[PDB]
Formats: sequence, structure tokens, C-alpha cells
Amino acid sequence: EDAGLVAEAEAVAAGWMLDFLCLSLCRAFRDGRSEDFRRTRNSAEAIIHGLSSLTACQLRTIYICQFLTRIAAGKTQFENDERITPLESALMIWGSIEKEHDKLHEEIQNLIKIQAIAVCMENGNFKEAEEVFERIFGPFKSKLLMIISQKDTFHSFFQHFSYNHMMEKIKSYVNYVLSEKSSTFLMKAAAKVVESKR
Amino acid sequence: EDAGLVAEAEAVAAGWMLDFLCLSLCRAFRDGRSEDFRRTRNSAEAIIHGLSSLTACQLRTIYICQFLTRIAAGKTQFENDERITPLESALMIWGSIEKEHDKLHEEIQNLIKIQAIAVCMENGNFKEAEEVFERIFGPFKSKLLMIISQKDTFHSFFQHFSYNHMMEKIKSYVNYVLSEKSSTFLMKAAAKVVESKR
Ligand SMILES: COc1ccc2sc(N)nc2c1
Ligand SMILES: COc1ccc2sc(N)nc2c1
Ligand SMILES: COc1ccc2sc(N)nc2c1
Ligand SMILES: COc1ccc2sc(N)nc2c1
Repeated sequence: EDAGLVAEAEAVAAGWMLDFLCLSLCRAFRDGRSEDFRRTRNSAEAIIHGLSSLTACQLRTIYICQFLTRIAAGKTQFENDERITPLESALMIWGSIEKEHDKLHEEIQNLIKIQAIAVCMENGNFKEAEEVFERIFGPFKSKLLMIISQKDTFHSFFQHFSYNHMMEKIKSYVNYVLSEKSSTFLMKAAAKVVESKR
Repeated sequence: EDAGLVAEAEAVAAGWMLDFLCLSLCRAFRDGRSEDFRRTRNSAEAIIHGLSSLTACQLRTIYICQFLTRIAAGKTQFENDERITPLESALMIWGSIEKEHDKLHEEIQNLIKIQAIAVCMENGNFKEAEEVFERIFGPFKSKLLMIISQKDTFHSFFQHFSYNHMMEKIKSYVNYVLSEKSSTFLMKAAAKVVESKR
């Protein structure tokens, strides 16, 4: 038994499991299946410890998984480790993924920026909303700070750049990742088995 | 998209990943690759949260993985949760797996029983060695308790039913699991890719 060739086969299989788990995670996110998302996220994270070198494609895959993980924890130890909120961490990942900065990318970025403040207001932590505002900002900045200062959670600006609109735009992006990974090895072989039964 | 057929494909893939990870775990255990074992163990454990119903074969696979996990932690929160040591938990799993109780099964069982006491003596916790002895026992019982009472860690009985002899016998069992799972779908498809390159 050649230990080097066995290690190479384990790395090939980790690559297949990563794409499979990213697909599962995209679907659980799109479907709103929170417990399934949490289980798939735990598996995806553990699996990538079997890879010490990633291709550009695999890097994009792990960063999409980390991005969805932070969005899913948006309203929820992480505070003490990163010193920022989950939506601010989603913003950092989003602004660094190797992807085109098209109209959809900008729309999602702006929705996350405003929702990073609004989720703190929704939770009743207005001091934290101001600290998130200072870290992000740090067209209308003095007006946004006034809305936070005035606890005006349901101001028309917040109603337009809403949590639902952020989730709808992220889900449309998730649909593209889902279609682009639809033909990956593991899910395709698994659907072939299910189709034969049936 | 039929959500039921997608869930069925995810369950088929979890089954393939479980066999693949059990093979990887058997190899890391046999090779003494501790960090690789810990990584594969974390992945195997996370993956099986994607299965709510297991066949008899899958149950045997998860119990072999849990058994190796406890053996690997033999000398190392678990104390407060199970109220026993890792080797005593390995013994409980070993005595309940759906497998033949042949000569090798008995040899491993007896080696774990004595090593559950001896690892406590090796760590200098002689009070714990006596508590392990009382829980397991609880041909010569008064003699074994005297050896523990006398801190006679290197008594010929302990030298014969040694940690090395326990690991050699468990590794011979691991070789059978490894050969029996050698042709499972994921590792075989992965070795085929590596062979094509080479
Ligand atoms: C590949 O999936 C994931 C999902 C969540 C996380 S958090 C982290 N640091 N790495 C990952 C990877
Ligand atoms: C940046 O564009 C917008 C969109 C919606 C609203 S509601 C409001 N008060 N200001 C704006 C600005
Ligand atoms: C399938 O692999 C494993 C490995 C370790 C553990 S601990 C636990 N409760 N379940 C498992 C499963
Ligand atoms: C159960 O068989 C054995 C094997 C080795 C030894 S060394 C000793 N003192 N007693 C025994 C008993």
C-alpha cells in the first residue's frame, strides 16, 4: 500500500464531499431549513480540514459556505473572537471573494451594510447599532446615525433596505451557485441511484 | 425540484461518505497518524447527523468508529458525562457490536479490561485504578486488586496484558474492517482518479 497514493485519494474525495456539502448548504439556506443548514455547515467545516491546499475553485466554494454561515447567524464567543457581528463578518467575506462586482454584488453588499445596523436595533441594542455604524461608515451617513439615535427602527429607509430584501437578493445569488454546482460528481452519482429506484 | 428526492440523494451520499470516512479512520488508527485520526473522526461524526435511519451495516460502521475513538482517547468533560473512562466506554461498545464473539473478540475484550486499570496506574492515579477495577470486576480478582494497591505497575501480569499488546490485537481487527470496506464506492472512485494521473 502506497501511503502517498492513499493520501491523494483521500484529498480527491474531500474535494467531492466539499462540492456536495456546498450544494446541500445552498439548498438548506434557500429552503429555510435551519437545523439542516446547521448540520450541513458542521460537516462542510469538518471536511475541509482534510485539505491543506485548495484550488481557486475550492477557495470560492469554502468562502461561499463561510459567507452563508455568517448570514444565517445574522440575528443570533464570536463577538469576543472577531470583535464584530456576524453580518459584518459576512460583509468582509463578500468584499473579498474572487467574483465579479456586478449589480447583484453591490445590491447584496449595501443590504448587508444596512442590515448589520438594523438587526442590532431589532434586538434592542442601540448602543451596538451605533458601534456597527461607526465600524462600517466611520450618500446619507448623518441621517442614518440620527435614525439609530432616535430608535426609528421602522423608518422607510430601513423598510426599503430590509432583512427580507437582503435574504431575497442573497437567495437569488444562491440559485446561481446551486445551478453552477448542480452537475458535481457526488450529487449527480447519488441522484442516479435515487432515479434507478423511482 | 422534488424536495423528497433531493433528501433521498443526500442520504445516499451520507452513506457513501460514512464508509469512506470509516476507511480513512481505520488507516489513521493503524498508521498511528493521531492528528489525521482526530480530523477524520470529527468529519465522520458530523456526517452521520445527515442520517436519521441506519441499516444494520451502517450501525456496525458507526459503532466501529465510536469504538476506535474511545481506544484512541484511552490514555487522555467525558468523565462528567459518562462517569467512566474512555477504555471502559470502548468495552461497552465492544461487548454490544453485532459481530461474532470469536477468539480475537475475547482477546481484545480482556486486554481492554486490564488496560482500563493499567492506564490509570501509568498516569499515577491509583485511586481511579481501583474505581475502574470495581466497576469492571466488582480467575484472579483479589490478586489484581493487590497489584493496584501495591502500585505494582510493571508486574508481569500487566506486562503480558500490555497497552502494546492491546493495540496490536485491535490493529489486526482494524485490518479486517479495512479489507472488508476496501471496495466501497467513494474510495474506489477516488483511487480510480489517482491511478489515471499515475
Ligand atoms: C466549507 O463550509 C464551511 C462552512 C462554515 C465554515 S466556518 C470556517 N472557518 N470554515 C467554514 C467552512
Ligand atoms: C438609496 O436609495 C434609497 C432607497 C429607499 C429609500 S427610503 C429613504 N428614506 N431613503 C431611501 C434611499
Ligand atoms: C462515524 O464516526 C464516529 C466517530 C466518533 C463518534 S462519537 C459519536 N457519538 N458518534 C461518532 C461517530
Ligand atoms: C491469564 O493468563 C495469564 C497470562 C500471563 C500472566 S503473567 C501472570 N502473573 N499471570 C498471568 C496469567
